[PDB]
Amino acid sequence: AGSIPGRRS
Amino acid sequence: AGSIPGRRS
Amino acid sequence: AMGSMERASLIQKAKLAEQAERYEDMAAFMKGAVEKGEELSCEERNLLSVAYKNVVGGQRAAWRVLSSIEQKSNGPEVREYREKVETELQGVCDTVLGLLDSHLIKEAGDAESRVFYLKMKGDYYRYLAEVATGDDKKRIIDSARSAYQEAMDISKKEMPPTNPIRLGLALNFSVFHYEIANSPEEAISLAKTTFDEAMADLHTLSEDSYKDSTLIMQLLRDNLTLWT
Amino acid sequence: AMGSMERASLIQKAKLAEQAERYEDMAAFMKGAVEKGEELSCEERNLLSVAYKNVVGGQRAAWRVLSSIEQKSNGPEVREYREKVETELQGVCDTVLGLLDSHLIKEAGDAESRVFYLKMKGDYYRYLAEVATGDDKKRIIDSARSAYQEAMDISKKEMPPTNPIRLGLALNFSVFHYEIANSPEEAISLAKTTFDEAMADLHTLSEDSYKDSTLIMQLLRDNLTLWT
Ligand SMILES: *Cc1ccc([N+](=O)[O-])c(OS(=O)(=O)c2cnn(C)c2)c1
Ligand SMILES: *Cc1ccc([N+](=O)[O-])c(OS(=O)(=O)c2cnn(C)c2)c1
Ligand SMILES: [Ca+2]
Ligand SMILES: [Ca+2]
Ligand SMILES: [Cl-]
Ligand SMILES: [Cl-]
Repeated sequence: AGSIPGRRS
Repeated sequence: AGSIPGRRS
Repeated sequence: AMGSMERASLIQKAKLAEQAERYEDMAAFMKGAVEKGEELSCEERNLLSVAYKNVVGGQRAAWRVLSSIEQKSNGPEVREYREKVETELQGVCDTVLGLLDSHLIKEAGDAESRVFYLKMKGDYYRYLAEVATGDDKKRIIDSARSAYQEAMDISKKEMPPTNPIRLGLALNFSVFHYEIANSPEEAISLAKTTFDEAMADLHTLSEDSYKDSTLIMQLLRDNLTLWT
Repeated sequence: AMGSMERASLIQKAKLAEQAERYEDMAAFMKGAVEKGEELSCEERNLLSVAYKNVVGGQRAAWRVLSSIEQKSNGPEVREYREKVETELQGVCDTVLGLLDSHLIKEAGDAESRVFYLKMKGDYYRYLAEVATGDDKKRIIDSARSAYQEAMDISKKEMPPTNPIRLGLALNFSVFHYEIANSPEEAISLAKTTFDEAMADLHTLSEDSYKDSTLIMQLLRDNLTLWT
């Protein structure tokens, strides 16, 4: 399912 | 303001 | 770099790239298709326009973010990076303009193709004008104006007032007047006259054409609401 | 191509590129910063990871769209274009892996940096595994597993069970088990044990650390809900 979205910051 | 979005199709 | 790929394969890959939201690839595939030298069908013209509109739309959004930061700050980094983005945006606009000039417009004899390409020419000069300064800005503004005006003159003679290309041309020329040419009253007059003339022609349309035309008319009304 | 730009200017431009949503530029700026040869601070590690996660995230989404079309169809165009996207994705993963191997991991001695980089190594092998087939897939899967396992072993010895890097490592290793390694029971056990051990340590945290840890715990619970 979801990994760390990790696309902000 | 808004021009034709024109980004689909 | 697309010279070795079949025209039909470039078109098919442009459609796949649109589905994959790979707009840079889509624009490169459609540039390759244009450079095959044949005229573009209606669907192919739309693929060319959608591809470049998405590429330059991303660049314009980034340029606006960076310009806003740069203006708040007034080291060289924000200006340098805004300049890099600006140059890349200018290059995409010059590429599109070059396709139109070599040789899409000169081979376009039907009103729907010629108006479509001249509207694109106005749009890409308009995006150049958005980032231009001073006494380059003037000539770029005039080039946009001249392209939109030729398209308007053809569209009024050759297409009904509900034709979606005619409507979108008028919408975008009105945005040119309001945002670029400092002519808000001309923008409002054009949007109002376009809307009213389309309204009066809706009775001639099928259900599906009515949906197409009213969608763009709503955009004209949304701008008029914002401008008045 | 960033060798002539100051490290501090690359970092500043990576932050501007993030604000402008220009993730390819952001990744190139952070690659240039890594190649200056100094270790990365905590904030700089996060900029490196965010940049590449966005680049490879776009590629993975496009690859999934194209693979789905290709599987529905089973001319060469969909396969050829899926292969092009796949090669570009593999190249980005190889670039990130190369930065980690030359020389970020070997210079990382503190647990927070070493776990961070080994989690990245597991993640980028995992993205390679998503597109791999057969008896290359096996070695790539093992490389992901080995990187995640080393990170897990350090994190359990050196960080509290609420540390966000420890939590995100465990989340992503559980996704590895479920989606790549065909070990759904190991995925569920790891997510449950991680969640429970973090819950028991929340009482030690400040308000802001509590918010950080509970955010990731919610992701563990969301996966557990989907998997059970
Ligand atoms: C893998 C990972 C887990 C947690 C965090 N973090 O919450 O700091 C990471 O740092 S990050 O910059 O990549 C990130 C991801 N999501 N946020 C809010 C930050 C990485
Ligand atoms: C400028 C323009 C106006 C209308 C249309 N159209 O409705 O067909 C255009 O074609 S398009 O492919 O660029 C487009 C834009 N929005 N849609 C739904 C299609 C162009
Ligand atoms: Ca041919
Ligand atoms: Ca220096
Ligand atoms: Cl012709
Ligand atoms: Cl060190």
